[PDB]
Amino acid sequence: ASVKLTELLDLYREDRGAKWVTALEEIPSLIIKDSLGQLVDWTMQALNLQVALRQPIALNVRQLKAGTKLVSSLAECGAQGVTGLLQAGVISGLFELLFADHVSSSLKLNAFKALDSVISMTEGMEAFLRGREKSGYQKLLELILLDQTVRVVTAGSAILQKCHFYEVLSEIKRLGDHLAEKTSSNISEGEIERLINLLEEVFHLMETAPHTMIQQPVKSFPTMARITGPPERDDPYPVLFRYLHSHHFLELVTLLLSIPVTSAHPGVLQATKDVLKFLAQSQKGLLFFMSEYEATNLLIRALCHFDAFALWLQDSTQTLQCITELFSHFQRCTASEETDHSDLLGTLHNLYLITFNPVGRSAVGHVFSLEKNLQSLITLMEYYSKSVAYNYACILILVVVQSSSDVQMLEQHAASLLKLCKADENNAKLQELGKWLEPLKNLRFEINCIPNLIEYVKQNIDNLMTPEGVGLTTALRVLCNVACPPPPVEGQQKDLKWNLAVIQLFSAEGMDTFIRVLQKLNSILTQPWRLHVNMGTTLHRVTTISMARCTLTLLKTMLTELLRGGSFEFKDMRVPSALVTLHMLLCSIGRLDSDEQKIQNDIIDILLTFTQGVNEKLTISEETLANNTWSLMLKEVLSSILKVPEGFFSGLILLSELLPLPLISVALNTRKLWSMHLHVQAKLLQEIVRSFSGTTCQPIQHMLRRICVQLCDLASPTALLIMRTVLDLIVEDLQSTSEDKEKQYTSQTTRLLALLDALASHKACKLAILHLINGTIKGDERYAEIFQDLLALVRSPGDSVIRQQCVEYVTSILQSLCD
Amino acid sequence: LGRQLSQGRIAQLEAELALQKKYSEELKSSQDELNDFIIQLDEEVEGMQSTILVLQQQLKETRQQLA
Amino acid sequence: LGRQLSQGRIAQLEAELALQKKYSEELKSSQDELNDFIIQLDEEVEGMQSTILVLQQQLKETRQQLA
Repeated sequence: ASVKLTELLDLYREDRGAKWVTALEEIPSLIIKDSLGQLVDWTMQALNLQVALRQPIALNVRQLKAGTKLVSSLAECGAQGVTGLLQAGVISGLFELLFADHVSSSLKLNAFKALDSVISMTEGMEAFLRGREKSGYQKLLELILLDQTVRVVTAGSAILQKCHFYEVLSEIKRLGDHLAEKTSSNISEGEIERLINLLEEVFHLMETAPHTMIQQPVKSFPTMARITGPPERDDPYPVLFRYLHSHHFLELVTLLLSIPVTSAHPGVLQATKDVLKFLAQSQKGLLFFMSEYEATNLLIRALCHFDAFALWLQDSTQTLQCITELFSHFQRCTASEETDHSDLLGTLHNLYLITFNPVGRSAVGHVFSLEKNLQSLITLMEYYSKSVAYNYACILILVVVQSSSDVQMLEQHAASLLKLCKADENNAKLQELGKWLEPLKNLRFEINCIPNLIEYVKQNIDNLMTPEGVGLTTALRVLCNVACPPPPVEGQQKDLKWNLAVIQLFSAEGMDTFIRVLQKLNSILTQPWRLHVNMGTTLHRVTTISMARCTLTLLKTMLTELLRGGSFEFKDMRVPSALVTLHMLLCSIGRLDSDEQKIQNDIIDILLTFTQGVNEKLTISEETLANNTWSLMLKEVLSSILKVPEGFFSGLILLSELLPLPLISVALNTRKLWSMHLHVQAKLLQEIVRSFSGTTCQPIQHMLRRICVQLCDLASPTALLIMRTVLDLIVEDLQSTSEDKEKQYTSQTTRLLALLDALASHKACKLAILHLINGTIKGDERYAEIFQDLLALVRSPGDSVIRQQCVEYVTSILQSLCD
Repeated sequence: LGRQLSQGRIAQLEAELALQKKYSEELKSSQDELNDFIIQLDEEVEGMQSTILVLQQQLKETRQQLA
Repeated sequence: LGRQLSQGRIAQLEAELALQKKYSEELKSSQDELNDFIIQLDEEVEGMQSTILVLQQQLKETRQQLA
């Protein structure tokens, strides 16, 4: 290609016309695989309108369109190209076309793409922002004001959003250098708050980068649903990592974690660990850490001397290094004459040693799930198919397949693994690996394969968490990324494949299958728990957690889109009746663990979709309120809480998580809607308070008090009803003792008075207490009588200890009442 | 009573939904065809835009030549 | 219980219908917006033809001037 490029360049040294335009159009293919000066001189003449005007028909707009493709090709070659382009004046030369008159919107839209490839390197954005004379930033700002079409105001916004990210990293560096070097007074909460605020912008401008910082194809329109465009896109992350490297991001996070003032701050440790967590979830991000390998170790030490993020990062970096070594071994040494070569035995031994602790198997199975890193082990077996290298590879592949949950490597490698497992029928480590990839028999991962996976699960549902039924962990992992989109990001375009996926799920009987999966998983951990297999190995725990998470994600994806805006009703009372028991079994211990907590969040999210789908007009009729999607879910949850003596403390956590936080337009809309539905289940809510009042347990009592406070803070009628219930409990407790004899005070009475004292501290409960004791309601004289009894008890104390607690509680109640 | 109402709901609803699902599919296909038509309309539009820009540029060239 | 099976089957079919109708709505909205963008492109085309006409007319005047 180089020889061809030399011939073309020398032939048209001074030739202009159709031949020159043909050469310009042909060059970009050649450059893929001092001519740079001549190429730069050619590029600046193809962008000149004074040369385009002097050419015949159809040859004048093909010279300008072909001059914006030499920019996108010369800049990507390296810094030596961008430096020459900037020295020639590409920034100013690309703005004489956008500002020019009568230019079509498809040639202006191409000049933006040439500029996006110039400011994509740190040498470029320095010249774009700081003028060389007006800068390019000011020119683009003026260009936005001018009236443009829909696709030109969208292309110019991507350049602006990319410039913002470069200017949030520049202020972080200055702020940190001034914070640490100078002061360490000036280290106040009005200055640290900027650091946490700036570090939440870096995490925000990289999560939304693929959507608001890329240049869309010329034939794509900014619609909220993606239609009429090429399917491919561009990856912005290499540029972002190029900016982070130039600003020395890692050499500064270590500075914030190694300074007397802000290292101890819990809000800065958490803020900087969310950028690092996101950055290490990709192959490009993990390779970013190993580029400056010296600065990564110091960061690990700084994060470590202060929960297992440092250990996980160390394991991931070691795993990636070993994988790179494995790939490099089969390149320099194409043929392995010595099967047991010492270098590869050492590499395999280190990889095997990493996989002992549970935090090591979650990092070995994570790096191997990115790109095509699983090919090294398959190649190592195929070369040798015993050798010791074979055994280690078999063990490592079993580990990766068992542990990893993002099964995208299986869409291409499942063909090799199955035939390799068929080849060796006597190895006990391959007869098990072939059982995991059982559903993946002649399967192509699109929507058309969803019914096959659902059919396989439906058939082999009887064997869950058994040696034979280990293919259900993979048949549910595969089905959970084909049809379940990742969480939405602001600025996205709603792809229409995800609606068809959910339609296919509903057509292939996904609902019943997933309900059966959840029910079967529930009735193993509780009734068949008599075997007391309480996660004896790391397999029984990880497998169960993965199945639970996958089923929950599928259920949430189906129910969110189905019950989106209350268009359609839902009455199947099986989903909000097995999520409670799953919460009791799994989320029983905060939960933490980064996996037990997410299950609770998903359970709450699935339960909450029954409230959003509500009718705001049919809020008066008794039939329309007692048979709503809200009321049925609430009845099922409340009944489920009061069905198992063991399931009380966990149920109160669920009830607390459902209800809104204790005490503008949307705040009152939901709070009063909650009280309207809660009023129907009066007998169910009253049963919670009375049943859990007669027990002795500090966590249970504290949860009960918190729930009472929340329900009182909801709205007024519910608070009054709860106060009626509790004071009626007081009335019956004091009426249980015969008035003929001396009044009997028990520990239950002391607990009840403590409950009244705890409730009375809140103004919302205060108003209800005052309204009830005022006696305005007809038939409200009993509460006045019981208050008079309390006053008489105050006037007539005693010497008993229980009498002492009663007197102190009643005095505290009266003190709160006087306020 | 309730059982007869449920059975009638079952029968008539399943029948008429099965009948009108096909017309819903026809509507989807018609919208897909309309989107295709819009695609070629767009393509023709930018073709005319480029050709017209060529015409203006050669007109301006003749202008600079004559003056 | 007949109610359980009735609600299950009706829920399956009506969920299919509701998801289909949604798909139609956010296809139609996008088509309408794309038609609006096409209208913008046509406005550009007409204005650009207008400047063609103006420049060609002035071409005729300078041609008659040259004689």
